[PDB]
Amino acid sequence: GLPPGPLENSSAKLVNDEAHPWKPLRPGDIRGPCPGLNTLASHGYLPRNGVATPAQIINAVQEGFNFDNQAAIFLTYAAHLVDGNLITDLLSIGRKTRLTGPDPPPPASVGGLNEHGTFEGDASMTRGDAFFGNNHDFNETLFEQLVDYSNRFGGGKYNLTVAGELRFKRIQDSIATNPNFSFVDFRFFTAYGETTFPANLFVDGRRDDGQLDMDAARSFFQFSRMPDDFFRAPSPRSGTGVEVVVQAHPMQPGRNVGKINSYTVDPTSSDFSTPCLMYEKFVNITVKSLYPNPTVQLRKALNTNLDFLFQGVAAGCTQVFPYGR
Ligand code: HEM
Ligand SMILES: *[C@@H]1O[C@H](CO)[C@@H](O)[C@H](O)[C@H]1NC(C)=O
Ligand SMILES: *[C@@H]1O[C@H](CO)[C@@H](O)[C@H](O)[C@H]1NC(C)=O
Ligand SMILES: *[C@@H]1O[C@H](CO)[C@@H](O)[C@H](O)[C@H]1NC(C)=O
Ligand SMILES: *[C@@H]1O[C@H](CO)[C@@H](O)[C@H](O)[C@H]1NC(C)=O
Ligand SMILES: CCCCCCCCCCCC(=O)O
Ligand SMILES: [Cl-]
Ligand SMILES: [Mg+2]
Repeated sequence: GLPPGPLENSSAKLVNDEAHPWKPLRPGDIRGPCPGLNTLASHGYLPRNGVATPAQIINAVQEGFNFDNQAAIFLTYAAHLVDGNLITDLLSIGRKTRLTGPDPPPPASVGGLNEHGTFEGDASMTRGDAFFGNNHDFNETLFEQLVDYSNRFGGGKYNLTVAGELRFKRIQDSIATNPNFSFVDFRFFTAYGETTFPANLFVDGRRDDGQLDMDAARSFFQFSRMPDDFFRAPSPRSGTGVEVVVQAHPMQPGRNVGKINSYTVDPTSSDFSTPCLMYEKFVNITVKSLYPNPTVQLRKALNTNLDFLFQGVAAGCTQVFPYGR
């Protein structure tokens, strides 16, 4: 189905309402590394089992949180291309599931958002690095570090100053302890934007002050649960203020090279100076690696989802076509 268009009405409104109550997980219900999608599934903005179409995810992030249309399109189709089933049009917001339908041939994993190295990656704020054995569950120690950073840099609240310090701390902990730490291309970009999302989207829209309290923070990050009477943001947004996060501790894209404390800059990586390159490498290297010589139906589905992806790409970039036209 087509990418949904922006909200007709983007006002702050109650999204924790009678039609979208929080429910606990049933057996089979999938939650993953994204507290946003997790919250939308747990309020029934997405199917509660955590398996959804791209169109469902786009409508959910807009309606539930006032995520802006362009960000919603780019992030949803990028995740779907690398983690979703392109024939069934279904994506797991967590673990690999037979509910996404019959798999394509390898090396495509259709591993859901839990799949490491595709969308999900290292130096997450409240989830551990995949090397430490779990890239998706809420982590109490990490969240207590977010609370500590909120006390030290945010006067008890999560804000872009806290994002700046914590983003860097998580990178330096991954450099120190994960010999397989990877911080290049797609992850380098998403890792910065994600640290703004709590300040931009988890703050009650009647305040919209970019100061997230630790009760609300815990309710989203741990329980996938809106605060009682939660109002979504009063206007569409996603990553606004990411510039403050980068400016706090500017980092070059790089990786550990099989050892802790071996962070090596990758000159082949995109950075914030080459945003078009990040899109080109994502489509030409990542997507094409998972589907090197696709069958005619898969090729059609790929081309359709790549067109959709390109709608989410900022103007100034040229569309790349790994399967032709
Ligand atoms: C647009 C569709 C979305 C997709 C496909 C998506 C996907 C993801 C994925 C796969 C991650 C895990 C990356 C990682 O940390 O390793 C992530 C992280 C995150 N997402 Fe989403 N997301 C979406 C929208 C949103 C929205 C609307 C919000 C907030 C309302 C949000 C908030 C977050 C936050 C805070 C994290 C970081 C969690 C952490 O580091 O502990 N995302 N997202
Ligand atoms: C838009 O939504 C707001 C909040 O729910 C509501 O009060 C208002 O009547 C709506 N206005 C339009 C233009 O539909
Ligand atoms: C959570 O994170 C900490 C440190 O980052 C780690 O030591 C721990 O093994 C993780 N998992 C649990 C179950 O706390
Ligand atoms: C975060 O909170 C601290 C303490 O209240 C404040 O000094 C800082 O200006 C805030 N930053 C932002 C971006 O709101
Ligand atoms: C991707 O492939 C296209 C040709 O299909 C090429 O124009 C483009 O420069 C490549 N982008 C990079 C280097 O990833
Ligand atoms: C999922 C993380 C991405 C969220 C926001 C990314 C920031 C927008 C892209 C670059 C911004 C800029 O260079 O002006
Ligand atoms: Cl929008
Ligand atoms: Mg991660």
